Amino acid sequence: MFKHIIARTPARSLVDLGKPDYAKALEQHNAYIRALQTCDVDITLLPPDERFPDSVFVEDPVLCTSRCAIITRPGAESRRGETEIIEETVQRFYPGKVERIEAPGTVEAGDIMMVGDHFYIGESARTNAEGARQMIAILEKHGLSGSVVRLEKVLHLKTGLAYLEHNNLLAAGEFVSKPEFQDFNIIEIPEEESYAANCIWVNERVIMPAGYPRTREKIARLGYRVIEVDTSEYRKIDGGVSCMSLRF
Ligand SMILES: *c1ccnc(CO)c1
Repeated sequence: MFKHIIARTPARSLVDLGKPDYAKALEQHNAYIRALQTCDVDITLLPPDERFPDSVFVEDPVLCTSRCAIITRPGAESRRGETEIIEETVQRFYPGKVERIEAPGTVEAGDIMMVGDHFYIGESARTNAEGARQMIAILEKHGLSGSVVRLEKVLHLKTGLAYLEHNNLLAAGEFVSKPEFQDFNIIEIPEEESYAANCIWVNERVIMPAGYPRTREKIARLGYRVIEVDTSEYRKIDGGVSCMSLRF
């Protein structure tokens, strides 16, 4: 289970299915935090940084494992500098246990799904081959393991996948019939609620976007305490609940 959460207040420059309204987005992020506030974890909420409109999505700049933290290197050049404004926080939680991705390799942790000590890395336009290769090398160095998953009609691996532990895996789109995931209790996500495929397990609680009944029902019947939070302003920019925090 998890003990720590890291998140970052969204910047006003975030606004630059429509553009997000700052005030509205600020409230949804607050509700997101408050929900996490009930999951028996502490929350380290970082200050907004107007220089990085997308810095609110702290999932990408780093991959926090149980044995080490790995500073990534975003594909988006405008997000690349987000690793430097989070290094110190990571350092404080992982003294002498920090690793990193070096150029020309690129990695965004949003393309990585943790399942026990194995990590599935989606090779995308944001995470190149060299990036995934480096990550896998570091993981296998610390007794962990990793493998690459080619993605076709998806930007981030975690956009259509979410492991909820106990072998339960929410899958949408191209992921439902992939050989690598055939052994998981796959819960297919209807194309109509494909957004809800992005959910986060947090100490037996499952925080999901508000407005997706079928999936919600499915998760509830599985034995999870469901907590739904409205993240409609973040949907407008391909952001889900897994994107807005680091969990370890
Ligand atoms: C989560 C955070 C940022 N971006 C995405 C989709 O690219 C998901």
